[PDB]
Amino acid sequence: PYIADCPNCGHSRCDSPIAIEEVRGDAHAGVIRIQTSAMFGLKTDGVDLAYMSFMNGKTQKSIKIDNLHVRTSAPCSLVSHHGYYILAQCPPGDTVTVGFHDGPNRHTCTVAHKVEFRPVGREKYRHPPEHGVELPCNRYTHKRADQGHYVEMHQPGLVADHSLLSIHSAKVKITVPSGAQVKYYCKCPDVREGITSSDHTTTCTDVKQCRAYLIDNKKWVYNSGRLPRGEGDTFKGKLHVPFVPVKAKCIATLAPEPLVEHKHRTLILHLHPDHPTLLTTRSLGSDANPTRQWIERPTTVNFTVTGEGLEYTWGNHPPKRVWAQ
Amino acid sequence: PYIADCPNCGHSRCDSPIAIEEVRGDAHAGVIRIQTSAMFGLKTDGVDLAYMSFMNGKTQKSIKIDNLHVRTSAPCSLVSHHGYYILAQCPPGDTVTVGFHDGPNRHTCTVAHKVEFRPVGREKYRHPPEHGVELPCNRYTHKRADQGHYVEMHQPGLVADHSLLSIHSAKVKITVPSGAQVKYYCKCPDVREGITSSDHTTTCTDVKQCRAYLIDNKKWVYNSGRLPRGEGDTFKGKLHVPFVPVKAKCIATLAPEPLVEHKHRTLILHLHPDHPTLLTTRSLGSDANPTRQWIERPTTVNFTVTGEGLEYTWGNHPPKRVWAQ
Amino acid sequence: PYIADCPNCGHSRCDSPIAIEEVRGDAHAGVIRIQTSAMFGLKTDGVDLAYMSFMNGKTQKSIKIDNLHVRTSAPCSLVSHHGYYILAQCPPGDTVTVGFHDGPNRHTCTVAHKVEFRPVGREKYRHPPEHGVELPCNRYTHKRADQGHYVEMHQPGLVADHSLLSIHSAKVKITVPSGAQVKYYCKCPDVREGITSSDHTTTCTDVKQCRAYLIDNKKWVYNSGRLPRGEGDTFKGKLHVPFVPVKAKCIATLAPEPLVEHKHRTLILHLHPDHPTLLTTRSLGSDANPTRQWIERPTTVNFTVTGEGLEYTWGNHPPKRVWAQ
Amino acid sequence: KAGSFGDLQSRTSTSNDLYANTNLKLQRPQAGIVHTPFTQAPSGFERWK
Repeated sequence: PYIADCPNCGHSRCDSPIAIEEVRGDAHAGVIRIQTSAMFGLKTDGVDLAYMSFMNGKTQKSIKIDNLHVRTSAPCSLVSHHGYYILAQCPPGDTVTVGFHDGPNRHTCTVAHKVEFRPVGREKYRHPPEHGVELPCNRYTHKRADQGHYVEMHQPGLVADHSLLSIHSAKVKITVPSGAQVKYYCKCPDVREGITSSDHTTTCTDVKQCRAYLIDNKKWVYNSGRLPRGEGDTFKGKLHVPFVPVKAKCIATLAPEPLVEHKHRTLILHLHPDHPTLLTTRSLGSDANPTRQWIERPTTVNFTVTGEGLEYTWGNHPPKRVWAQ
Repeated sequence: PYIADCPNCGHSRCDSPIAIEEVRGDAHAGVIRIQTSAMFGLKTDGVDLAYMSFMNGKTQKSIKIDNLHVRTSAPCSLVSHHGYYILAQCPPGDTVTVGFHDGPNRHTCTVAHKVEFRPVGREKYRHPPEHGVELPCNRYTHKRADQGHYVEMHQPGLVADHSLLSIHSAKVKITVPSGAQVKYYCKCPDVREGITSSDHTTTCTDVKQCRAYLIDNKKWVYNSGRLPRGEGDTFKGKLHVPFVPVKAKCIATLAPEPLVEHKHRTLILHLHPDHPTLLTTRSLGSDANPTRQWIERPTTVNFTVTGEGLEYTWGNHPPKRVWAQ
Repeated sequence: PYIADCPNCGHSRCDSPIAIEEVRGDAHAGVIRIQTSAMFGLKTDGVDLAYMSFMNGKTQKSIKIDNLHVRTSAPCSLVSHHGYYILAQCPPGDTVTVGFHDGPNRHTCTVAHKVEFRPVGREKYRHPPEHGVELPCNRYTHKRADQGHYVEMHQPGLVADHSLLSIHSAKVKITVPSGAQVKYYCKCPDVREGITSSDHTTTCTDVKQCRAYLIDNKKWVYNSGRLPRGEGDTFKGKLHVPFVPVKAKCIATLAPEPLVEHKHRTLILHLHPDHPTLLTTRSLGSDANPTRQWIERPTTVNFTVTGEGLEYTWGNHPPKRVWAQ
Repeated sequence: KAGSFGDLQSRTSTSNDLYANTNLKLQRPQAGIVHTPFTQAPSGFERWK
């Protein structure tokens, strides 16, 4: 579970494990795929997707997911998590605002991202309905058995941990997690690399002038922009994405039927939608003479139909056609 | 407590007991009257409106209301429940989104419905204030002692319950709730009606080709569109509605006073509202020459007042009048 | 912790201790400074800002802050509390809606107030981002060590408490909190001032025709409009405000860079913002010929640049300049 | 003029005296409840921004 710098972490820029990168309000189904720097899913070892492992300290905390909250302008709905990554059904929102509850603390993370949800169709809803026609939307999956893409996930760079740099009663005293690789020296001249167990520091004294580092590359990370490079190498760790964008047919929009009214080679149409509906036509002469107008306000319109025919498209309701001799 | 098919029940179309029908964002007071298919109120038997009976299984669960949530674009405020029906003060919202918390599960239900709250008045607020004039809004009651209308509530049709169709070690085995009427046969030829205690099935074997039905018409239901008809009869069960729309005087709107400025037979009016305010006038000559314009942006306007008089309507603030000789 | 009359206290006008006055959505940083009539902060006596003292009864209740909720159109984020006063990061909202949870009851308070958050800059965002330039916004502090202003806070007037007016088995019986000053008489003729311990009432009998008053001016209050005057005097109690508006440099806005395109003494500019951006220019001739237009929709624009130069202001992005010979 | 720019007009920040044409008009509180209807133009400093 990677940890990075959340931008407006409740107060201001903290370093949250759930630091939000790559917000994708690019689908249609009310859904956003998000990456936390935290890797929830199974535990550290082997069990139960519905548990929760973020970083506390240098360490993980692979425990229950109890009170996740993604949210935006309104509280979102989770869809599924896998890896670093969560899918959640959100409404539109100027921002994105994520957070669980460990239990002692709220411990959330928030971010800017322009979000919208147009459904696919000539109706510009704000939200998916219960009914209407199905038609080919873009949307992310529920599932994990997924390989359609993979993002590079090589090592972490080092990280700071000044909990290490204690004092040896006059000298600044570094320690190690588990024998991990601590990269160490101070502004003064003393040990210059640091690949060690718990060292002391002969020369410097102040904690604030030393290299508290953790080369702990036993587990790779996501290659966040808010990661410091592991300077050594491009280690392996090519790793999939679960939530591929797929060609789901969203349960989708439909605009109320029109009121057809006859006139001489002319369609008066008293019209009354639910939401802004893009109407358009095609006078089937080799003179096309089409028309487009989003209609949200109910409006009686007109169409000079010709002899050979016109067609009529009340939103994603199917196209009509008309003989006006 | 009826159970029907919620349309976007967290994931997708579940069958929630709180399946939302008949959303009514038709009043003014920030209020919506809703019908769940669930009948909260008293328990199964006799006590305490503030308890909570939905259907779990074929069975009720008449327990506490602890964590109801109606919500929309924002979380609503409950007003009162009675029967199948709840009143709740909501803001505007493209949708309506309802849900309690049983305790082990969220178990919510959500729906599309165009909601708005215009207050009555020439001010187009988004929300009721603390002050302003009172005037005759439309609104639903708090109370239950109500008979002003009644909706038909006859029986339920059957329902599926394949928990019944167990296996008699080689044959598919139906049982009964309490001696209820189970309507049974399979694709093969065996018992053809089913009005029985726990039967077996001589002929068919597969659970997936049999009639797991529950004619359990000891308690009527609401006549939801998401109900299957009880084919036998229009049984009795005419049943009231609590939340009648009544002629409450909402605590209501008021727009800031105008800045009256004199000119020669002309009212300059530097004007500065809180919200979009429909201003309008009536030049009291037999030439009416009225004007209408919603004003939300502060605007210095003008009015060619005549000799005999004009009147002036700063929102639902009372109408003024003016001698311009 | 003062108690006043909340306007739409869940149901309607209650008397909440957290009665909201002086909403100030006048800064830029997503923040509002609010005054509850309740004085949270330290306890009654001496400890821990993060505890919670409102009025229950005539009495305080100095306990934990556990589940505060300020909110608007969305749930806000607390920033800090001090005294009667809380700072909280909110989004825009037609209203303001505040409330904690004592534990047995929700016990909230809500109010009307027009809120917005323009960030300082020619970009009209709806929300502060993670990045962009810093520039001089107006904003309130986190802190308490604050004297930049002080509001008058003299005594409370009396308050009603008909829990006092019990019955002495035939006569209406007043009591006292702790020897506090109870101001008493009834419509009938009996004791006419009331500065006493627990009195009886010789003359009247009905609780509903007597003066249940509490002159309990051992602790001053905020001078809310929803306070009854302490008729005696302007007692002392000049008391600071914590949350002064200060000249913080908000982490602030930035609009995506323009696409500069050359023409003959003419800047075509295909342009594509994130949010509505006020663009403007100054043809540096003594003929200024400036232009202003908020741009939210991407637009290819044009500028007849002169010989001597023009300047160009893509939002709060710094001003550009151009030689068009 | 109230609503227009300079509804509040203080010589300086310290100056306790000022000119406040805000058209502040109090109205009676409603239905026997304690509060203070203050009906007022939001400032000509609110607009002007």
